[PDB]
Amino acid sequence: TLSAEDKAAVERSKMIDRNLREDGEKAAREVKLLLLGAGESGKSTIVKQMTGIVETHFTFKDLHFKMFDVGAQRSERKKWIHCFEGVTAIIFCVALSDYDLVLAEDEEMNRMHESMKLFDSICNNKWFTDTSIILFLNKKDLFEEKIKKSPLTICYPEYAGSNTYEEAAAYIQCQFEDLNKRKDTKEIYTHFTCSTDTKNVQFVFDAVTDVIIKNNLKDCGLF
Amino acid sequence: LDQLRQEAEQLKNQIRDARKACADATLSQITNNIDPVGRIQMRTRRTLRGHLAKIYAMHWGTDSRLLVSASQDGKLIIWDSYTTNKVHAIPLRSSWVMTCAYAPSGNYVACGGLDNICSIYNLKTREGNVRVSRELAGHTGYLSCCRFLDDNQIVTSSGDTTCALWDIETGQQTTTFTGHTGDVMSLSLAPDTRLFVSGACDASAKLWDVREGMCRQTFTGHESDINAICFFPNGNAFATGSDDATCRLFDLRADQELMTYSHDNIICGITSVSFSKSGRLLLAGYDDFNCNVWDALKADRAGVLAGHDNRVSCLGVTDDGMAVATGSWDSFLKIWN
Amino acid sequence: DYLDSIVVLEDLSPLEARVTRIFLVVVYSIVCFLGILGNGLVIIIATFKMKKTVNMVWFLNLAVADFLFNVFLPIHITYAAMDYHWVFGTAMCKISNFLLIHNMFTSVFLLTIISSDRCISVLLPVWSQNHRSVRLAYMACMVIWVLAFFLSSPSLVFRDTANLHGKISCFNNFSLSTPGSSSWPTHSQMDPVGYSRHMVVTVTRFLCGFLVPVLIITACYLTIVCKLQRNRLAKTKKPFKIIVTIIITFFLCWCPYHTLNLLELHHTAMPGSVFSLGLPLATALAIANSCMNPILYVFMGQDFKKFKVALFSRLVNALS
Amino acid sequence: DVQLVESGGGLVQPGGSRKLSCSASGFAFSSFGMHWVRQAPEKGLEWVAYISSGSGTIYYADTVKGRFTISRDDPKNTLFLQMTSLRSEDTAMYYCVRSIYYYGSSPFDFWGQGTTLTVSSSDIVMTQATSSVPVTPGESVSISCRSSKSLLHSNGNTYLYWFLQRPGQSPQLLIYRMSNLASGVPDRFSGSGSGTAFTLTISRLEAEDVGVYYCMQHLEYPLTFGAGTKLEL
Amino acid sequence: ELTEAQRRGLQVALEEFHKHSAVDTPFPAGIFVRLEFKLQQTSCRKRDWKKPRKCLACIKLGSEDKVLGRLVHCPIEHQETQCLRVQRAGEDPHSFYFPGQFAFS
Amino acid sequence: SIAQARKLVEQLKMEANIDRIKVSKAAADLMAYCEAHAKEDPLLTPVPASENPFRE
Ligand SMILES: CC(C)CCC[C@@H](C)[C@H]1CC[C@H]2[C@@H]3CC=C4C[C@@H](O)CC[C@]4(C)[C@H]3CC[C@]12C
Ligand SMILES: CC(C)CCC[C@@H](C)[C@H]1CC[C@H]2[C@@H]3CC=C4C[C@@H](O)CC[C@]4(C)[C@H]3CC[C@]12C
Ligand SMILES: CC(C)CCC[C@@H](C)[C@H]1CC[C@H]2[C@@H]3CC=C4C[C@@H](O)CC[C@]4(C)[C@H]3CC[C@]12C
Ligand SMILES: CC(C)CCC[C@@H](C)[C@H]1CC[C@H]2[C@@H]3CC=C4C[C@@H](O)CC[C@]4(C)[C@H]3CC[C@]12C
Repeated sequence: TLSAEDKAAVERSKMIDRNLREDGEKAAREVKLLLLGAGESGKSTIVKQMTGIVETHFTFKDLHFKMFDVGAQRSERKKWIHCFEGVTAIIFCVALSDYDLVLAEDEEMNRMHESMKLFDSICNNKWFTDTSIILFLNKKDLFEEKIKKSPLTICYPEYAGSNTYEEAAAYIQCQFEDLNKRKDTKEIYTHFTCSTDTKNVQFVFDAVTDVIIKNNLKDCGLF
Repeated sequence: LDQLRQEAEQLKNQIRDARKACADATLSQITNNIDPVGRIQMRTRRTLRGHLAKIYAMHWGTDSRLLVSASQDGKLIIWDSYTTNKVHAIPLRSSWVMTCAYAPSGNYVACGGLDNICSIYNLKTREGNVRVSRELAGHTGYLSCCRFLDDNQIVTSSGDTTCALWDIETGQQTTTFTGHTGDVMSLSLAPDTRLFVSGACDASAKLWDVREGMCRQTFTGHESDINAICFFPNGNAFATGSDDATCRLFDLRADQELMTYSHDNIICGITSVSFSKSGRLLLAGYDDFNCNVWDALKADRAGVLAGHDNRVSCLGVTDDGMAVATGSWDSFLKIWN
Repeated sequence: DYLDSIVVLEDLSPLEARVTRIFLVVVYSIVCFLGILGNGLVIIIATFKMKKTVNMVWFLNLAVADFLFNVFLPIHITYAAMDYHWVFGTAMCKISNFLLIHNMFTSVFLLTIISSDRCISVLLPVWSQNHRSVRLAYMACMVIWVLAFFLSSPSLVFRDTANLHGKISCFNNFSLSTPGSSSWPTHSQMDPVGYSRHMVVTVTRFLCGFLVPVLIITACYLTIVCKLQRNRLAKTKKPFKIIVTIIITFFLCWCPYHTLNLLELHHTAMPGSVFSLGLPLATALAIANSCMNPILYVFMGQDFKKFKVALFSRLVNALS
Repeated sequence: DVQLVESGGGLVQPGGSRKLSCSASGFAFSSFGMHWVRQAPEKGLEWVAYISSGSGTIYYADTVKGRFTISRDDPKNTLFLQMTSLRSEDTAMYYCVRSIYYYGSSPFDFWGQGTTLTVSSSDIVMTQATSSVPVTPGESVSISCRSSKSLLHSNGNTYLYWFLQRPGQSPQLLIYRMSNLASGVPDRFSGSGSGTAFTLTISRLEAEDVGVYYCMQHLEYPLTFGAGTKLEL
Repeated sequence: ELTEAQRRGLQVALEEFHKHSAVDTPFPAGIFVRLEFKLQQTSCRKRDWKKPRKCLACIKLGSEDKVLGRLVHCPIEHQETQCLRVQRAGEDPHSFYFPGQFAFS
Repeated sequence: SIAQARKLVEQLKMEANIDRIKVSKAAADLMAYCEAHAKEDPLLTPVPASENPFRE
């Protein structure tokens, strides 16, 4: 009931479907990570260690990572955010040497404050309800140098502690990690980067391996 | 010089009062004499599968039989509607794609997305494979919609409050339309291809003349972003879908809002809007995981399409207006009739 | 004149005997119905509303094996119905028993392969990510059907029937001289052939169907639990309550049947009431690991939740 | 730059064997089905063999079925024909033709240059009664072809093809599906007709159109040709 | 006809059923007699039926007054086979147990 | 700055001088177009399966 040409068309369609499924299987074994920040908060340096969309593909311990940077797209986060759903993890870079700094805009506003609201918006988004965050804290050395001169209280007019680097950093981490109002489904693997060695990629590798194990357990139905 | 602000107030008030004076009656009162269309039943005569991710765009071909679909997997697929056969499977250089277009002559297709580049592919190449005919750049935001005009002319809309009319051979922006105060999310060309409309993310729609390059009319009334725009077959009216879970019908000559379509049990906005060939039916796609067929002349609801699992991402109607192709983020294209 | 008829002194005892028969055939029928329904639902779910994942092959093959086993069960159920009197002849007793054994061994091997796949998925995530595909699973599953068949091969040949004392029983006769019309002196051995073949078949099935699978399942699930404990990833008590029930039920369902088959090697010194009352219970239990497999693995997944809520709500709307 | 070059011909003693090679260049060979066609020294064209894309479907002519073999090698995009036990009727010229099948495609678009082979000494039948017609420049010419079966399928397609062959030149596709013109063909050619009776018309005849015209039955893979109509002087 | 050890008290058993040629297979634990037809038969009697039938009667006699089991229809596969059935009655099962019964395999 | 305000004012002035008609006229035109091209639409009035291309 089929003509000679129609059977050849069906054969071509089946070959196309075969190629599409092979491509889909080959493209599903790469770990995809979104990258977010506030400004030039060490994002370029972090990318160096390891227009529009910027894709970076690298390999660590037989694991292929694709990382998407959306720094250029300034217009509206809400409209393009749903495109990145199901990503393995979200890296969030925060430069914490900015407690004594304000925007180029002459609006009295300390850099982590907008970083805090951006983290709150990203963390509690309905799309990222079970996506782990790998928050990195950058510029540790410059912050340590500055805390001796200008106290941290200029940014947080509630802190009561010594002007030492360790406890100030702990305070900053504590007040950056409470915004997670969904502590039941997602995790915040905080890290103090800018140590200038091959350790940030190791932290990312550990986090993504944990996420992969969790996803496998959810898929098997055992967990 | 604060006087310019008062002057703007003056012309704005004059325009509003002239608009109010022009209106005399409501379309609902005039139309409250015709028989309602009743209750429309539509069945999925065909289901198209083969995508491995969310479907973000779809355009019907020049005929009623071929169509093109784009997925965030990174694939453009050309489907033969009648027999579900796949004619072409173009792999894209960037998987972030949010738009599609089919050339009126059927020789080229268009693609675009988060890469701020409009890629034009040639379908009929003598070597026998689909090639990248052109790559147009110059936008500073994500591409939201691209529509062909001729074989050598395209119109694009970006997320940087800018529409553009290009020239395929030279690859340069022939004309730029600016004036919006937010991201432009939809575009629809007139049947005579002399003018078009754009809806931006500030609750506004604008009418544009292609050759002149200057805006002619602007319509407000929505209370949220505008996600889709369709042009009436008469060419003197259009319909807007918004995130306010509300559709509206505007007319050009009267420059007014005729009807609003909304229900108390709907709380999610529209993502795609398209008329029927007769103009008596308006199909809309919500986030309620189903599509809705209203009655554009009586402002009632007639039909529902709930075949897809996830929400209706893209919706279109055949050129002869018999089948309705609806694609969704759950990687399915349903052909209702 | 013409007298009638009667049957005198036969111990047709209502206690034990008759009532045990009725109760066991009833429970056989109920669990068979539940099993066929469950496996059919599982097949339709894995074929229509479930993607092409590596887990799809395992669940689909398990459902097919369980469905076939439960479809071929009521032939044995109705053999048990008439007080163990085979009225179907030797033509298809071998076929039915072969199909039963083949399906059972396929299901056991599939459970083992599922446990090992889960263990390798949890232990090494990079290797699983890089080297797991549907083609590999499809191949494993066909090798399984073929090996099991080889293991189900010993059936049929011995399956034989006789009308002793007016009753026909379908029994495996390992001394193949019974089809050769050789008699037997009741002293319980045809020494060159009888114990040889009987022992070989019994131990070959017992080992390869109970010893290796239970050890592998226990080791894999204990390793998974230990990994989940040393790195805090549980957040819920569900995985432990699934693993423990799986291990316990596999052991409790597949130990008695195999051990009672093993005891048949010496069916003279042991008493008589043990076999006749014991083998049916092991049959019951056994047939009960093929009505559970469906729930524990694919009716606990995400897709069963989605299909359940969606279709149930839509049919409530149909009620509305 | 999409020429096809074929080799492997020559004088052959009866009962011998040979290999025919069709080397391609400049197109996606992996997506094109390939046909081997034969033309007698004085008779018309005759289909010989066909191989699909991916080598999933192979068809042979009934006269050589089980005697010849076909194959393709995609990485070097080369088509091989194994020829065995040649009789006295196998001396001809062989053409290597490409054809791609999808909705709206144009099969048999390009033809090879042909290689000569000399050997030492149901199916639809398509007829062309008109052996020759004398045509001066500047007239309108009609060519009529007929069938033995209805070429119209239930989907509306009518599988009839029209080819032209100039003297000392490879055949060129003129019309596909009885109504659609091939790429590069001047508009003055046209074709029409109904089942079992088709007609090709040429308007404002020119010096180039001298040659032999053939009709083609693609409803079945035997692919019976016509007797051919000659136009000269 | 009759061997004195059987059929003498066994018409007595048959007619205690009335209350409710022949041969014998001597199983090592007891004898199973079949009766088809025998002399001394009488038309009809009351409860004093020993005081002054030609049919199939399967009585596994045993020995003398411990009569094991009887099935006896008298119309003078099912009938004869269930007549043989009584062979089991008064034996110990598992003595002739065939391997592989009662199970899936 | 000031120039953009003047440009916006001028744009409003050009937009304020367009010809306009009554709503009732547009309503009548819409109704006439919808009723005129009504017998052809194969969605308001479904066509039978004889000439339907999608049924199978
Ligand atoms: C004959 C039986 C009893 C032997 C038991 C051991 C078998 C079942 C175990 C040992 C190692 C296991 C394999 C280890 C790794 C993989 C790769 C994965 O992509 C599919 C599953 C697969 C292939 C496992 C299947 C089960 C497996 C083959
Ligand atoms: C005793 C042996 C034979 C048991 C075999 C079953 C299990 C334990 C193992 C060992 C042999 C294995 C298979 C050997 C060969 C093939 C064929 C190949 O195309 C895919 C992998 C596949 C399918 C392997 C997967 C795992 C496997 C099926
Ligand atoms: C007497 C014969 C038929 C017995 C041999 C065993 C039979 C029942 C077995 C052997 C091979 C098996 C098939 C092997 C492969 C597949 C593909 C899989 O996706 C579904 C099950 C299916 C379709 C199996 C069905 C059952 C099967 C046919
Ligand atoms: C054939 C019939 C009788 C089989 C019935 C199997 C029963 C005994 C088994 C199989 C399914 C099992 C349940 C499945 C689901 C749950 C919820 C889980 O969080 C803990 C275990 C628990 C509570 C299980 C308890 C035991 C259970 C009810």
